[PDB]
Amino acid sequence: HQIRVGVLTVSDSCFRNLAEDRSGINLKDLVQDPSLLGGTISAYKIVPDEIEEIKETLIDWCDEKELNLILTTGGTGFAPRDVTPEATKEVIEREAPGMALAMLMGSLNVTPLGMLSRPVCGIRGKTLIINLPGSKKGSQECFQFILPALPHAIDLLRDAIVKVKEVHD
Amino acid sequence: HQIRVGVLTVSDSCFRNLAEDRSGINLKDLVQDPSLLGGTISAYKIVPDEIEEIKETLIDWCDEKELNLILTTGGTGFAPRDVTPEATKEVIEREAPGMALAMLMGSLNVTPLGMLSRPVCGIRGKTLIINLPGSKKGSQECFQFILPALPHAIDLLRDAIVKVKEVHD
Amino acid sequence: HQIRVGVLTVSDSCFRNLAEDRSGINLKDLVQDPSLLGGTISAYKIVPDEIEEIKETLIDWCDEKELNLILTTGGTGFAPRDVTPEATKEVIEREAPGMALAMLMGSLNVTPLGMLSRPVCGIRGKTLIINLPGSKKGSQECFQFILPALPHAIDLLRDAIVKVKEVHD
Repeated sequence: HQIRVGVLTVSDSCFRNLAEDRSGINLKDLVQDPSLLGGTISAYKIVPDEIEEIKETLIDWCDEKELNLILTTGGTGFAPRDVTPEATKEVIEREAPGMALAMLMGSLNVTPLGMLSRPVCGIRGKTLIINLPGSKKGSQECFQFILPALPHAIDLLRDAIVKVKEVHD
Repeated sequence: HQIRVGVLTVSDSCFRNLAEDRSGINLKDLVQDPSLLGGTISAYKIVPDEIEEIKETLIDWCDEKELNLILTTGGTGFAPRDVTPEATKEVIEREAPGMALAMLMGSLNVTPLGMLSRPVCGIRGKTLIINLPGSKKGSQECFQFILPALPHAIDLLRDAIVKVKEVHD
Repeated sequence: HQIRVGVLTVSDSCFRNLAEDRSGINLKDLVQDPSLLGGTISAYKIVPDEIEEIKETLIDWCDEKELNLILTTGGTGFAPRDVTPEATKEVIEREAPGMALAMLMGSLNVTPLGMLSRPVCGIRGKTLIINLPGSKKGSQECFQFILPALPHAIDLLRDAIVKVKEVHD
């Protein structure tokens, strides 16, 4: 009963080494902390703002690595290339509106610019996928908004099956 | 101008008689109460957690029975088989985000585990479909969150048409 | 860096001249006010509650007129013909859940009948589309709920591309 987590950084800037990935490095620090989630980093990667490459990575981590949780950081704003939510929508099987709601209310409680965030939260197989903002402060804060329900959420999904495996079987 | 309501219990446990359907029996008691909705139970059924059987029942109650309201209870959590929201999404014509929002905020106001609920609310023909949690306390509480707008909501849908009937006509 | 706005009134009543379009005329007054958004009205039109005519108008204003913002007023309730949200869903490329959430919470803060509103907010090319209620008071109030994030939202979309133009190019 260990928690295998994947952190996926979506950003043309970090991908082209124009900037340091402080958000993703910090999330990896937050996910492994015993006082928080106490999980283990089982995957990490920086991809550009391309829906097809985000979708492929997500499917791989869910169907092949069978991670329990994937936190994506970046690509959830209004800027033209921000398509993380759209890629997430094409890969999830079941939507988790309550988690997206939790993070959005928390944000709008902080600033009206909170309505410029477009996160999607969903489930695929035994994996929960959470769209976090690209900034270090925001992804850390949003992660805290949902952290209380993550342990129970993950445990509920532990015995789910990877569809492509059932359909073939 | 009577309110014909259907209560649909989705749960492998109750379907296999492993447990008593306290939530669905209680909702039928809440829906018929004159101080609450004062409706009439026009349909009731216990089905398993199978998206196809939920979808078929829903379509039948809307297109053939033309119920004014359908309250489903169960199958809206994170457990692998909980697919009530997904079945509901495949049958509704128009979504009612405000009602799902109302119930979710009410839940998160009670507990952070409220973000583990994934209800969908929508409209098909003259029928409003509400996804309620499987527990007796939760489905009763969520029902109360929306009850104030149900009378007006139902009246607005009374003169809607059953599409399969217009398309054939 | 000017803000070219379109106001689209959806309503069989106004279309058949059965009623004055106070909501749309007033929104045009709110959008052009220097103390508010200070934009310019670049398009305006009254259409009936027909999903196909709403979709066509929306696509035209986004792909051909390349407006920065479109505020639709009307057709977001439970009445059988209210299909503005459905037409909006068929034309947006990216959804903006936070804005719809902002307006809904603001409404439910005013009245429980706020859960009878079904607005959708989304992005297509460099255009943001906001579904506002048909009443003058509501569309004015909802507009105020989101106004704080509109300037930043619009600026972020200024350099987006009109897909049909890239795909052909």
